[PDB]
Amino acid sequence: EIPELVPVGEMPRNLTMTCDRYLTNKVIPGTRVTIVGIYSIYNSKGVAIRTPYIKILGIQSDVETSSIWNSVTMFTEEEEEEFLQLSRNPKLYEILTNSIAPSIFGNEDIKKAIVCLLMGGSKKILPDGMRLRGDINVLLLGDPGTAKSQLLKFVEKVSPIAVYTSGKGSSAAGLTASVQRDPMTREFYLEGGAMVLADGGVVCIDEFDKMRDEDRVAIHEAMEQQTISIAKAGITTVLNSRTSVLAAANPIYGRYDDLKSPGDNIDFQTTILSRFDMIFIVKDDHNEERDISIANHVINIHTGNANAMQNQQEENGSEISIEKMKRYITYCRLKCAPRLSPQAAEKLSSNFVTIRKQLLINELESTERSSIPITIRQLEAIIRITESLAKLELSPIAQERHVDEAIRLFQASTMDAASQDPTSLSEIRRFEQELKRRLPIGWSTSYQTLRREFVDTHRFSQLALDKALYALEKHEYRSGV
Amino acid sequence: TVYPLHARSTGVAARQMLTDFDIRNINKLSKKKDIFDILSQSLAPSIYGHDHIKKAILLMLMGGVEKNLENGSHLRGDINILMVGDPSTAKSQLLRFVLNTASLAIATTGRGSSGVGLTAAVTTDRETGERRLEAGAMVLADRGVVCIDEFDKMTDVDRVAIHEVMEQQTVTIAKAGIHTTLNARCSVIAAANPVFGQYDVNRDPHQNIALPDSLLSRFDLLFVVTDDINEIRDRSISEHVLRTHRYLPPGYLEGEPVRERLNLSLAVGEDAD
Amino acid sequence: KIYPKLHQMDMDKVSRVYADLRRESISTGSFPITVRHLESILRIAESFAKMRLSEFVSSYDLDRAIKVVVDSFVDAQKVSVRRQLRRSFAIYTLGH
Amino acid sequence: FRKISRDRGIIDKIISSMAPSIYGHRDIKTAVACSLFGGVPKNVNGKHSIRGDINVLLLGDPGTAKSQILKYVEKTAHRAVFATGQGASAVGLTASVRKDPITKEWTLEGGALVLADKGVCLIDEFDKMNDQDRTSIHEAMEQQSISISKAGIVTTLQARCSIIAAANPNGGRYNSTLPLAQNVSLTEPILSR
Amino acid sequence: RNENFQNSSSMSITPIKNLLGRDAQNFLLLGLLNKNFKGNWSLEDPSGSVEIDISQTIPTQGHYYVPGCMVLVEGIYYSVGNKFHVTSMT
Ligand SMILES: Nc1ncnc2c1ncn2[C@@H]1O[C@H](COP(=O)(O)OP(=O)(O)OP(O)(O)=S)[C@@H](O)[C@H]1O
Ligand SMILES: Nc1ncnc2c1ncn2[C@@H]1O[C@H](COP(=O)(O)OP(=O)(O)O)[C@@H](O)[C@H]1O
Ligand SMILES: Nc1ncnc2c1ncn2[C@@H]1O[C@H](COP(=O)(O)OP(=O)(O)O)[C@@H](O)[C@H]1O
Ligand SMILES: [Mg+2]
Ligand SMILES: [Mg+2]
Ligand SMILES: [Mg+2]
Repeated sequence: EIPELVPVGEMPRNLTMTCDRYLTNKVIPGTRVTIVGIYSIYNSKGVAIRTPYIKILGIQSDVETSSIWNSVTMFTEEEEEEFLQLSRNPKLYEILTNSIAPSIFGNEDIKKAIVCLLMGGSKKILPDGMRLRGDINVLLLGDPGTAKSQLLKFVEKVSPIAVYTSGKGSSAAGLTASVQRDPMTREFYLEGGAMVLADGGVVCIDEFDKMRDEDRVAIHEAMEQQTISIAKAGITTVLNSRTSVLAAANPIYGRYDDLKSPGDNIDFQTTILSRFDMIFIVKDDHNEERDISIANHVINIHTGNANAMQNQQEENGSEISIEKMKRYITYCRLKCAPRLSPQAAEKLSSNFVTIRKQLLINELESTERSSIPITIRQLEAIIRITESLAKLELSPIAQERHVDEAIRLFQASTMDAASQDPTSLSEIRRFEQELKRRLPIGWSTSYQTLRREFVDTHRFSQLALDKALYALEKHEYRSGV
Repeated sequence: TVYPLHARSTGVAARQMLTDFDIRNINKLSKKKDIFDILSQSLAPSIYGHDHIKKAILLMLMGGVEKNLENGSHLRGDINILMVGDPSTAKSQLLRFVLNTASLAIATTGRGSSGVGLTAAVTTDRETGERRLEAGAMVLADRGVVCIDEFDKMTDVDRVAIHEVMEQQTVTIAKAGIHTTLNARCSVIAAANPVFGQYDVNRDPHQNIALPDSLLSRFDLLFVVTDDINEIRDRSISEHVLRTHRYLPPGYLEGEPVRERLNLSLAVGEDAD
Repeated sequence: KIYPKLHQMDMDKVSRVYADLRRESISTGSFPITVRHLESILRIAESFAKMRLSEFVSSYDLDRAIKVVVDSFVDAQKVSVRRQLRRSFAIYTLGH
Repeated sequence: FRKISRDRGIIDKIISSMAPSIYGHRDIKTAVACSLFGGVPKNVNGKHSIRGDINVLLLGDPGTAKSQILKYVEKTAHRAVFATGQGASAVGLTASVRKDPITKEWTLEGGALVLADKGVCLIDEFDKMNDQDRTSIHEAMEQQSISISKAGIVTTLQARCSIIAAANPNGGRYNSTLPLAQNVSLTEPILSR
Repeated sequence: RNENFQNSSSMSITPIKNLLGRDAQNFLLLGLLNKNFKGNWSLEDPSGSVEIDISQTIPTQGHYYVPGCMVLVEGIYYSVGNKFHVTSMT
């Protein structure tokens, strides 16, 4: 009964219906429908009371959403033509970027990553028994109260192919698919869990950190295989899991704690991080001027008089009817699948091994192995490039490598904020302090001392002096004036 | 009439056909010593390196002779290999490749299955009306190659159950009212991650994996996969992935969406053959 | 029936408020200040205006809301910094 | 009410009005009264929304009328609920499903926070109650709605309730020199929300 | 264009990034010569920069050579040594 009606304190009553051959199977459960059918009564087998039901003469969708898209273009050639025109115009990429997460005040590269993930990485089926894994799951780490859960909810509202959930709200057993005993069959049947629903959909879930870890281990395997293999209770069913999971974990003590050891920071096991293949950070912005500007934005969206003008400003140019954004996203993920690396090949042949070499650089800065967390990051990154080029789709069209380079840079520094040390930046800060404790008082000045000690620092230069300057640079005519 | 076709991707119901042409083929290579290495290379063509690992999995695939004795003691010819590897070491895909390569291919993960369910469920069935035997994997395991992933995560009761039942290759199933003993001889591959994210040499291997040596000794091969990275080998892996990625699947339009269709196989029954 | 509306508001007053909120969480006795805290201040202003019962929010009633929230924050601090912070916010307190 | 509204000093009278039987506590009275009035709900683009309800965090020494303050609060905001804190749990307060042998299927059990929805939510003894339940409450309050997917029940219930948590300082006495987080035995994220 | 003229083309330059992937292999390079802050002579291109081993290096006698100039060079890189052991410098 009418989820909007919300009868206060009344359990929602349900009535049975019947459909005819040209009415049956039109709509799925969990979808609202405006019905026109005769009120109907029959005896279930309590005096003179009989089962109330409805015999339907017409079916209309209250949700109004079209049925399972069988590629029949209700948008027709016209709407998809302007969709391609938006793909033709590279500026529309930033339009979609800005439009996502209204009132967020920035985080544009984050929104770009979100758009790319929602866009769907292409699953390639090799002639071998293997098959390239298309979808990816993005990890959300950072300080609380930073619209992260808000952004997750917004994204899920944008794309209903999956369902927003929360860790505690989702049953710990069978998160992907729970096993339940049917009332009329004592056998525990397989009930579709969230990632069954999330399969074929980009899914956002809350409170990853708050969730018990043990079953979250069962999630990484399912997303890795893109299926869900169950042999529990003597039932060997395997169900596909084509989903893009958006994490929600405030790493430790709420805040991101970037200036602390990643093991302390990331309560999740680093194997889970690698298997989910994505990494991301929300840090403390500071920037009191930017904080002022954020306050302006938040009040503007908060006060209806101002809210309206930002609403129309976003709508005319950028927010462009979020619903038909979702429609275009469906059409253009249909446009993903045809080809995702025509323009890549030549430039990627260099940049792939390039990023591999920067990963080698990273292990060079992370001598002593910097503990377990940093070792597998190179492997998750090499898989990350392969999946993330498809994630970026070639952009709306044919712009894969030139932006994937920047995105890989963003991820590299993302991990470096946590992979610089096993206290993280605090240890290199201590290193640059125990460096500078001689620089002014001794250690000569003006690179002459660097030309003097260790015989022009040559032995010190390759590793020790590089570690020195990497710590020094942060504390030590184009933008200001 | 019924045509059983349970082979993956609609194959030959896991029943490989045979011709005298094919019979005389291969054999001349079998005389050549390199044939074993060629077969090893053929395995996991999507993966780069791990040649010794590929030889090990090849040896896995071929089935040993179950030596029998005039007593309760019957020697097992099954091949059991345990492997520990870092995440994303392709071993999961490796297990998957063994799966799609094997005929029976009973595979799951440590969290994938319930140990009692896979071994034996002695619950009743309502239609039957009395207590039923329901072996999720065990009865499926016997007479076929089987796999297990992330056995470190596997329920410890299942671990102790598999212990000595994979050594004796038979399960008594004397639990509850039913006491019939059913044989469970099969070849099993184990792929469990280290307790630490990656195997640390400073840590002991049994420090790196908490799985006890109980039946861990009863693995015909033991393997450690470490994702250490070297410029030459890193370039090798990268180039392999580059070849695998830009490669359009066989035929099809270059700008064509993935089909993975039903294949509309008209041939059914002896037509399918 | 009463639904006060923020039709009139003091943008930059709230701006300087959140600015002062910053570089205080650095104190060991100070909890972090976030955006949801600012939204809290806004909803406290709404609650005050509903308490005033006018269908339109009053700027000075919103000012008392600011005062209440900032006083709560100051009380949340360690007493050692609390005095310095109260002197700092005194430029805001008198306006109430 | 209109006539008193145009009368000035109404706000101070209301502050004096809330829990008069608790002498003093002028700031506390102000806070609880304005929570009773509650903020204006805000929604953006239909989907993006801002809660109109106020979550009051209270730290009180034992015997400081906190439960009685809550009792005065209730019966004043009509729709009201009481959370014993320790008595309720993650399932009990937020959203509960009950297996129903008479009907033979799993059935929804009234989540006390759903009872909180549409009205004021009283919370007591919260600083002593279970932490996993606390995280469940965090989740529920973040969206002003409780989403539950278990036992075949995937329902989600709106939870619009102004909540007021009751807490005792570490040892029952707050140390002003001590930082609040050290004076608080609970998590940082909850005080943030 | 000149390498197309030399041979459809003569030996081709190898992206600095593609260099270090193999140690003992010889390659053709084109990049800007400058002093590396390590102290070695570095050849730099948009893809990156490589320190150049000035030893075992024969200049082309027809041209001057000063820092801050482009150059076509042939040699081994020695990824372990990380300095391009250029043989002929043109
Ligand atoms: N940069 C921002 N721009 C706009 N609003 C923001 C920003 N950061 C935080 N907010 C607001 O602060 C609220 C707090 O975020 P929530 O939606 O509660 O979830 P969250 O940010 O993940 O918080 P946690 O970590 O779950 S306690 C958001 O809903 C936004 O309204
Ligand atoms: N040597 C390799 N060659 C090719 N791909 C590899 C190699 N090692 C790992 N991978 C890739 O790593 C990804 C994850 O492998 P997976 O089977 O999940 O790892 P694990 O061995 O830890 O179980 C796959 O896409 C796989 O192709
Ligand atoms: N300012 C006050 N005026 C009147 N009664 C008060 C005041 N402060 C505390 N009390 C009394 O303290 C008693 C204890 O209240 P309660 O909330 O149950 O205590 P606790 O602090 O242990 O939770 C109440 O009966 C209340 O009347
Ligand atoms: Mg959250
Ligand atoms: Mg694996
Ligand atoms: Mg009390």
